[PDB]
Amino acid sequence: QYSPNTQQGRTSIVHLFEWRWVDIALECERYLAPKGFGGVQVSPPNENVAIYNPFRPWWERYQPVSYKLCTRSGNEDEFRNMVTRCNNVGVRIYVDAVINHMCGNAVSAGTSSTCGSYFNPGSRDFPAVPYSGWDFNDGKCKTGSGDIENYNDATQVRDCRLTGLLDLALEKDYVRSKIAEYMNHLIDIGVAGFRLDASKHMWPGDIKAILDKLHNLNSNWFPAGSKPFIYQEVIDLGGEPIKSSDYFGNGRVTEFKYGAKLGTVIRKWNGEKMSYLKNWGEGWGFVPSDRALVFVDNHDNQRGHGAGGASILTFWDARLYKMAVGFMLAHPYGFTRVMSSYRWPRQFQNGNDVNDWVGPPNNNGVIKEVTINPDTTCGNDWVCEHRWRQIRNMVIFRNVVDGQPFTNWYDNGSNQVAFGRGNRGFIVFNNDDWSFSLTLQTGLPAGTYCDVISGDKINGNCTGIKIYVSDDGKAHFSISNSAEDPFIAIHAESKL
Ligand SMILES: C[C@H]1O[C@H](O[C@H]2[C@H](O)[C@@H](O)[C@@H](OC[C@H]3O[C@@H](O)[C@H](O)[C@@H](O)[C@@H]3O)O[C@@H]2CO)[C@H](O)[C@@H](O)[C@@H]1N[C@H]1C=C(CO)[C@@H](O)[C@H](O)[C@H]1O
Ligand SMILES: *[C@@H]1O[C@H](CO)[C@@H](O)[C@H](O)[C@H]1NC(C)=O
Ligand SMILES: [Ca+2]
Ligand SMILES: [Cl-]
Repeated sequence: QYSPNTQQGRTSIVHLFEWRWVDIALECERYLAPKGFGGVQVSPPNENVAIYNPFRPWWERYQPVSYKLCTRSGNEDEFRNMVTRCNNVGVRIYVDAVINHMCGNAVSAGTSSTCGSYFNPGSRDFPAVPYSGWDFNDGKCKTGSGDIENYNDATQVRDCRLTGLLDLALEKDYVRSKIAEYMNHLIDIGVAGFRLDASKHMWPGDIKAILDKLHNLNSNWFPAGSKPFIYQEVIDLGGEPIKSSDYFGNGRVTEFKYGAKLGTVIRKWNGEKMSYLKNWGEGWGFVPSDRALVFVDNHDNQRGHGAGGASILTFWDARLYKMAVGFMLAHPYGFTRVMSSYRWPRQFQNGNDVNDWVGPPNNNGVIKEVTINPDTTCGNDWVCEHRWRQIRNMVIFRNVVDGQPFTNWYDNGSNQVAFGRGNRGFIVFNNDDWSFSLTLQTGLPAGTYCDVISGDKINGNCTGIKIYVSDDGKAHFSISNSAEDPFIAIHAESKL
């Protein structure tokens, strides 16, 4: 459960948040595969509640109605088409599995679902699965409201409703079997793994029982005995009785402390400085690297919805965001996930975004297609951070330096640091309010290297900054605190 199952040499997955299956299929072939991306995390592919008030919010997708592969992203045929085309190009698909609950208990009964399925929350009836009152934890939860009221009580966190969402009785073999039936349908289709949504709200033992019911990956694309990659979303910033280490026996876990701390350091909040990143990793109290799924921001905290708070960096903070993603992709700790979002009209009031519910770009509720501009950026309000030169080139950087050790660290005791990955790559950062001009040991073989942040290596020439490494591995770096991107990265494959 701990191996990504990506093609050898591809080290990152990208979250194409709210994308349509047809657009992802095209993206696998025209961009992801050629640029070395390992895989894609897709939004929940199962039928969800169609919410009109507010108008089709992104979060309606986390309120399951059935396990039919029928959503605003497409139907089952389009989904299977996407998985097949992506796999044939070496790009894996990871499914966001919402298995802890069904929709909100206060949702009106009827057929306001993305596939017309009938459901009645009030009487606990979901005939399309089917589930009945016997399949929920209503009689097991002990809070007066029936919802989770206190995260200091590890029991109610698991047996009660997360903000009203009907909680499935995951201890019952019947329920475990319906969930496995759903996941095995996907595995046999060709998915390589899953993001287990709201894992903190499920007992580690119940999750394991479900995982034991899973098939090995489809033998038409994966070697015999391959097990699906599992990463569990468990928000553990300390201070709570539930620890992410309790879930190590099932697979990897999301390390939310990662983005939170990187954000405060790069923003230079309360005395924090980049020189402190010298021992970044377990040294900061993070989970073991081989159990970590890291990221700068996720679909939740980029809109102030999960954990991370005000320190989280997003595409809105473009300049600092590229630097944070750059550091993440160059550093050896964990398995990296790149975020890819859409723009929404943020409207802050008393420090809060009242439009944090806004769903993906659409026309009368129909999600807009991802259009590609002549300069390779996206239109129709899709941000496509994974297509930004600075981010795309660092995804390649991680591939090139994969396996290389963290070495040749340098820092000015403030916010100017640098380090290399074996003799395959080197990166320099300047986050101080003054210029950086120094000769450093890179550990790289002599030659002329193209800086992959400012430009590209276009066969024989660099479109941006060029770095010259001498015979002893030394090279001069000059970065003004006024540079568009205050950092430089060079690697074995950007050499001339
Ligand atoms: C939306 C997510 O809500 C829940 O997350 C909790 C988190 O578990 C809890 O610890 C706390 O963390 C914030 C932070 O606040 C500080 O004041 C404390 O000092 C820290 O110790 C504390 O960690 O609050 C958040 C927000 O309620 C769920 O646990 C998490 O699973 C939810 N995210 C996923 C689930 C659903 C439901 O299907 C989706 O809506 C969402 O898109 C998923 O990512
Ligand atoms: C680099 O570009 C110049 C023109 O700007 C050209 O003269 C030269 O041949 C190019 N180098 C290679 C290796 O193609
Ligand atoms: Ca639960
Ligand atoms: Cl996540």
